[PDB]
Amino acid sequence: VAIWQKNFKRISYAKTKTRAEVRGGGRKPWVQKGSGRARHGSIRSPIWRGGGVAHGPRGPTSYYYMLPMKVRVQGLKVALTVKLAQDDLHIVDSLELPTADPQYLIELARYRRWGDSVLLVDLEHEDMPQNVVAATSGLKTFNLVPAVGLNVHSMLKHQTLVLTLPTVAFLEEKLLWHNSRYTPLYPFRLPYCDFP
Amino acid sequence: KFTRSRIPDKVFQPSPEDHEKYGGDPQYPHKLHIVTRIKSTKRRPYWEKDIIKMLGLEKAHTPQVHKNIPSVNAKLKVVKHLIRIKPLKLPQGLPTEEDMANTCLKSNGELVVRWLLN
Amino acid sequence: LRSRVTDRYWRVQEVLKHARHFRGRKNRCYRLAVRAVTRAFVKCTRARRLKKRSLRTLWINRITAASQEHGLKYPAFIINLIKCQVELNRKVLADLAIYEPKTFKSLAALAKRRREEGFAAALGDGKEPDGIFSRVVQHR
Amino acid sequence: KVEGDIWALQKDVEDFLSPLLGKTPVTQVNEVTGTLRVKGYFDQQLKAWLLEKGF
Amino acid sequence: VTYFSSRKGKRKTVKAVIYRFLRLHSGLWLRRKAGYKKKLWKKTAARKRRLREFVFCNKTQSKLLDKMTTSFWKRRNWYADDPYQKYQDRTNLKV
Amino acid sequence: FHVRVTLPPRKVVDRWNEKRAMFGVYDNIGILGNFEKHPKELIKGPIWLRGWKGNELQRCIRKKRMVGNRMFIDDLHNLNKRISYLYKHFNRHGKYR
Amino acid sequence: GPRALDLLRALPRVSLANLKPNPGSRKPERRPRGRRRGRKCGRGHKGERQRGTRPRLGFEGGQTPFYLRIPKYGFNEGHSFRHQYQPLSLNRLQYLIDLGRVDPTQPIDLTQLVNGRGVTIQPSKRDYGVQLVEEGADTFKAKVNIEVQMASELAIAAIEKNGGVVTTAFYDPRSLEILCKPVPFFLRGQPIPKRMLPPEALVPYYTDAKNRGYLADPARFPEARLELARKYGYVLPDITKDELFKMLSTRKDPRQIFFGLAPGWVVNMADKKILKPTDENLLKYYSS
Amino acid sequence: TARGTASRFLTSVLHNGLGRYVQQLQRLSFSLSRDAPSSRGAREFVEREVTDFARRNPGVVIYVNPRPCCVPRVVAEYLNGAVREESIHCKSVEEIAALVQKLAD
RNA sequence: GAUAGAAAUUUUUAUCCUGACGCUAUAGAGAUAGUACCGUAAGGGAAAGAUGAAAGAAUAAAAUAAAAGUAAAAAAAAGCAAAGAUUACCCCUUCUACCUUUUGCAUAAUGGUUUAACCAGAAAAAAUCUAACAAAGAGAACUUUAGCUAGAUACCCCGAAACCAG
RNA sequence: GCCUAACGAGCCUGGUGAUAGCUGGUUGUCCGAGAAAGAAUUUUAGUUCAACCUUAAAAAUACCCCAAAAACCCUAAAUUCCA
RNA sequence: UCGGAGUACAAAAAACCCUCCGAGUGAUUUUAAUCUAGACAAACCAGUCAAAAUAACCAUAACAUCACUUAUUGAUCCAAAAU
Ligand SMILES: Nc1nc2c(ncn2[C@@H]2O[C@H](COP(=O)(O)O)[C@@H](O)[C@H]2O)c(=O)[nH]1
Ligand SMILES: [Mg+2]
Ligand SMILES: [Mg+2]
Ligand SMILES: [Mg+2]
Ligand SMILES: [Mg+2]
Ligand SMILES: [Mg+2]
Ligand SMILES: [Mg+2]
Ligand SMILES: [Mg+2]
Ligand SMILES: [Mg+2]
Ligand SMILES: [Mg+2]
Ligand SMILES: [Mg+2]
Ligand SMILES: [Mg+2]
Ligand SMILES: [Mg+2]
Ligand SMILES: [Mg+2]
Ligand SMILES: [Mg+2]
Ligand SMILES: [Mg+2]
Ligand SMILES: [Mg+2]
Ligand SMILES: [Mg+2]
Ligand SMILES: [Mg+2]
Ligand SMILES: [Mg+2]
Ligand SMILES: [Mg+2]
Ligand SMILES: [Mg+2]
Ligand SMILES: [Mg+2]
Ligand SMILES: [Mg+2]
Ligand SMILES: [Mg+2]
Ligand SMILES: [Mg+2]
Ligand SMILES: [Mg+2]
Ligand SMILES: [Mg+2]
Ligand SMILES: [Mg+2]
Ligand SMILES: [Mg+2]
Ligand SMILES: [Mg+2]
Ligand SMILES: [Mg+2]
Ligand SMILES: [Mg+2]
Ligand SMILES: [Mg+2]
Ligand SMILES: [Mg+2]
Ligand SMILES: [Mg+2]
Ligand SMILES: [Mg+2]
Ligand SMILES: [Mg+2]
Ligand SMILES: [Mg+2]
Repeated sequence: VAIWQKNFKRISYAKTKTRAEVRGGGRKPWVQKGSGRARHGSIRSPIWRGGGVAHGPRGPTSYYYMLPMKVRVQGLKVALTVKLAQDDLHIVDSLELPTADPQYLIELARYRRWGDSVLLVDLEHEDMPQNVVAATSGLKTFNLVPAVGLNVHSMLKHQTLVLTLPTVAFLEEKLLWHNSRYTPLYPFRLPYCDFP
Repeated sequence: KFTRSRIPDKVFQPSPEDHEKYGGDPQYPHKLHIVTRIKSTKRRPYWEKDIIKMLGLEKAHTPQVHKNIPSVNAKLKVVKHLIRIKPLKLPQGLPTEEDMANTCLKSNGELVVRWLLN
Repeated sequence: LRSRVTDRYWRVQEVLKHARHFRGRKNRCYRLAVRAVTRAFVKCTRARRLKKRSLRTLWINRITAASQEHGLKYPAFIINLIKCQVELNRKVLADLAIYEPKTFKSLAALAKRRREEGFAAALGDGKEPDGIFSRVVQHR
Repeated sequence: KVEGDIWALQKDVEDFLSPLLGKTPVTQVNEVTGTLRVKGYFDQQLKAWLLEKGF
Repeated sequence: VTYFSSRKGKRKTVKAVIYRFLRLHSGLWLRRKAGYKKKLWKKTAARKRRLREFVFCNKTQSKLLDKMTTSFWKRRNWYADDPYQKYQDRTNLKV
Repeated sequence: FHVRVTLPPRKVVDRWNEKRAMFGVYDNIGILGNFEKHPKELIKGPIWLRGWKGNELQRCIRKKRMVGNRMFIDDLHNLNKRISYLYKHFNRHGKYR
Repeated sequence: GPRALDLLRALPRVSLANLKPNPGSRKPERRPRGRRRGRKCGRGHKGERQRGTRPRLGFEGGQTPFYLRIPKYGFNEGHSFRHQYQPLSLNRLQYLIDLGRVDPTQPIDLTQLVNGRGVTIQPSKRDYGVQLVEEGADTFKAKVNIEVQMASELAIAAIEKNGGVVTTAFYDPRSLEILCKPVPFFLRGQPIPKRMLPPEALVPYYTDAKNRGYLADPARFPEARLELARKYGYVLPDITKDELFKMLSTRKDPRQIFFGLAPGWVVNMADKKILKPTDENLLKYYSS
Repeated sequence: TARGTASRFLTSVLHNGLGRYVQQLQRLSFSLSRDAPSSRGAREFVEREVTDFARRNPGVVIYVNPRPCCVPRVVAEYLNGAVREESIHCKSVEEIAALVQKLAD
């Protein structure tokens, strides 16, 4: 899952001109015979100095692949499970703070021995309290994301994960749905009998 | 064409003087062969190579004990020009279960039962 | 992503260090050094194999020299020393010849005595006369 | 979908299948995955065995 | 065979193989004996019957035809009153 | 094989900038979001390469089909020549056949 | 149970710095570099193989190819027009009913089977629906109002033994796609079309009471059922005086695709409403 | 190559082993890191069996330096003043023990 | 035959979130430039930069003194130039340069004075391995009588005489 | 013959990275096993099969093989099949 | 291109611009079918045998025969007949 997250979004914008795209090299530099030197065609061959690249990178390359949905869900579940098992997962309530000082969060984390890096997950983007929003807007190692922004890469990147109770319930409901579900006849965005 | 060779039966009919010449009992044939490959199997036909391989004589100058039955005597006849065959002699009898780890095979062919005791 | 070799200096030096003592351009030019170093290593292995043979030949020559100095030939000296159950190899024999002249003369005298006993036994063809130094001692 | 002592499950499976084959069946245990892999088709027999055992 | 088409970029199939061959879903390929309509007045009844009989293909020819054809011709077909539906599957093959 | 004689300026790269901290944050937008959006829509790049992957010939074919009507003259000529060369090489050259 | 979780307590933190794929999952690629993999790089000596100018697959070096010396015979001739019917075993139907995928209390349709995932229909691949086979007729113990396109004689006998109803109907490809995926059709925004009649090759099949055709004379159904029961030695159940007789006798009009719905209606699922045409010409076209 | 390199005759330091045997290893300095993954073997060696080696060999002074280093090293200084510097980069505890015992011998 | 190849019919939700697992002066545009120079013309077409905060700090200051080529420092019987060695450089003993092509090359068959920088294996149909779920698999269209989904494993460079159009 | 120093038909540009069964080249270490040719072919300067060989997987018999057995005018070394 | 004999002496195979015979069909009536085990040979394509069971003739054969009988022959595609 971590490699998939790192790679599917990658588009390499590397391109080198082949011997057919270099400017000149349209004629034989010398006759084939009698000159006493090596035989050559275009002066833009990969052998030559200013010649084109033999293979090189060819245009923008998209390294896009999509892992199976159940595999991705299992990866999320395993990330949460290891976070809980290694005592790096903490459940809070309502994610409220007394003050909007990032130093307050720094002192709280170093007092509770949470770790150098903390990722706070809230239920909804627009419902995050302004105090914690302003506190985490000025911090680098303290990163605040909504529930839909939870992923294995950030879970592994941050030493400590902080979840609210509504976030835990949301994750539980969203992740336990795939264990007893049919295959999609059509994409699940379309109406279903028991699914939005 | 070069093919296998059939050895005539009169080759393997010992003379009365041969028993005394080679130190064999004119009445009772010996029980076990000690076979040691001397020559190489290179520049020899593939059937001879295979017979040497199946006789356990892949390594040279390492004696191997075999039976004195015609079934193996046929193969020994086939590759008799690459091996040295001696009779296995037992002055002290077969090695017992308490003497398995203290035995040795002399170059002259007697398998001693107690070898360098104490 | 363009990748280029940056440790080519050390790659070249690892080969050029084995050719510093050569003659000509083989100690400087890498193209002429790689071929010369490979030949040097192959000759090193072959001469490692041949060193034992060369040293054995040298020891045999020294033993021949000492034995002929004692009025005895090398094959006779060796076979009679073996018959006396004296299992000293050529290296030790040459060491004794160079540094232990009295011991080597004693060994040569023993070998000559064993040769004389063998000749006497062969001439007599008698089982009951046995040489004093012709007796064989079994493992005890 | 094996949770628990997969080694105990392998022991039970080999004990159950030994009389049927006359020899200990060849098995491979994937503990990180939780999978038992027996050499041969014993699917129906193992299904019946698990039904009788209560799974 | 066109491994990469110029329009879709897909893999193409040669139509001669499908015009003169039939593939069972088990992997076997069925074909007609060559020369079964040529000079029948010149051939014995046994030879004519042998020519009329359908025959299979060996592993090399089967793999060749699989390479020439695409995945649309290796699918499972449930035709109405298919003559070869009973032969589509293989039974009692101990390998 | 001459190598530089001075220490290069050590790049002070930080692992906690905005991009590295929010890398791929919505990779599970669908799974955790009551499906409306595929992770395809988060890919930023050329129009003919958003949520798609293929070898060089397929990429060239797709580029010509999608944005070939807006390419420059020499760019379109080079794309056509590359398509022809790739077609010939892939359908007529190789070892495994 | 999961002792790995307790083992993870002693282990250090799981981060991106210590991640390993499964052994053997990724076979390492090998490049033509070095003493072993260089020097013609696995291509061979001169010829066409090392220069990559080999002929095509079917070529045999100038000999007449094997795939060309065989005479052409019709094997796949007209394959794209043969009717295809996905088989549905009575054993599979009983399995679905027992597991609750399909409810016998309601008339079983192709849409219901697709929703229960018992069958998969690909109309673009010339599938014309689902046929019934008798592979599990011995242990079939369900009373359903099945609705298929083709039905085996023994499967019909097995269903009538328990006291169900077997009806074989025809669906043109468009209506078949609509039946298989009704929600995409309802989001398409088009009125429900009429159901095309079967062609002349399939009219005799669907107008005979022996096959329980949907266009067959209903007066000949009891005679066929009695003949079937006498042939297979079972008493014909008193279907008329059953509690679920309405559900067993519910039927689709031969120009009707869904149950209850009619051609020409527009299903606005966003507002949960149905729009019905009222023009005389439109109504005549849709009911004709 | 013998002709390319140097040479020496077999000899002992200060007639070692004649009257008494004196261990020639004088000091052993380990330089490792407390957090680098390449120093894990050295860290385990120091945790487990550096004390046992020190008790077994009382004639050698053992220094341990945890410093921010990328490659862990061991420096063996002998009675001759000879210095032998070895790299213990990414080696098992058994390999570290074998190398240290070889240096001591 | 090589190969070519649709359509009917379906899917596609607005904007910012855009920069770089692209190059760093034989690389990246040919480019310091379509300029010098070469052709009557169409046309072809380059190489060349490196101190420092200050050179309004050149009786100027510090880092490498590391390629081939020379000098410091010409050579002393004998031999693919080296190895075994040795108190000792040679003297002693032993080894028919390297790639390529061939049945076979020290071959007097080809290639190279040397150094530095560039210069040549690329594709996932069937298969193998790993993993997810499993009579079902797949985030839409398909395959399914243990199968479906995903990932990793694979297929070079230079060279004609020629042909066509302007 | 001559048509801007090469004319059995000029030169430049484009097709063009033309095409070569033909020649040359093809860049790290170590380890395991390892091949000299029967048939087609405008084919013998090449390919496609077979026989050998490599990498995995299922099995059970595999070589050596005494009798006995394999043609009729004469016929050697020896073959085939077998416990 | 196909067959026989020697090379190639005794299971099979085995080459030469090696030595000799031949074939590219005739005559006659017994006008010689269907389906299917198991086999020979064979790179492939092709070539060969064949038990049992079926309808008509003795109610006891049908392998067409002879000319050294072995060779007397040509693939797809495509063209024509009446399928
Ligand atoms: N066809 C074939 N060529 C071989 C075989 N063994 C060696 N060669 C060739 O013989 C040459 C090398 O000779 P070698 O080193 O074997 O004496 C190379 O051209 C190699 O391809 C073989 O068994 N079959
Ligand atoms: Mg060009
Ligand atoms: Mg041109
Ligand atoms: Mg050219
Ligand atoms: Mg330039
Ligand atoms: Mg360039
Ligand atoms: Mg040795
Ligand atoms: Mg490879
Ligand atoms: Mg590769
Ligand atoms: Mg190689
Ligand atoms: Mg090479
Ligand atoms: Mg060749
Ligand atoms: Mg070559
Ligand atoms: Mg031809
Ligand atoms: Mg289907
Ligand atoms: Mg043709
Ligand atoms: Mg430039
Ligand atoms: Mg210099
Ligand atoms: Mg000399
Ligand atoms: Mg030679
Ligand atoms: Mg060769
Ligand atoms: Mg020659
Ligand atoms: Mg010569
Ligand atoms: Mg030559
Ligand atoms: Mg030549
Ligand atoms: Mg030469
Ligand atoms: Mg060369
Ligand atoms: Mg030259
Ligand atoms: Mg595949
Ligand atoms: Mg032409
Ligand atoms: Mg001119
Ligand atoms: Mg070319
Ligand atoms: Mg050729
Ligand atoms: Mg080997
Ligand atoms: Mg082959
Ligand atoms: Mg016999
Ligand atoms: Mg046998
Ligand atoms: Mg056979
Ligand atoms: Mg019969």
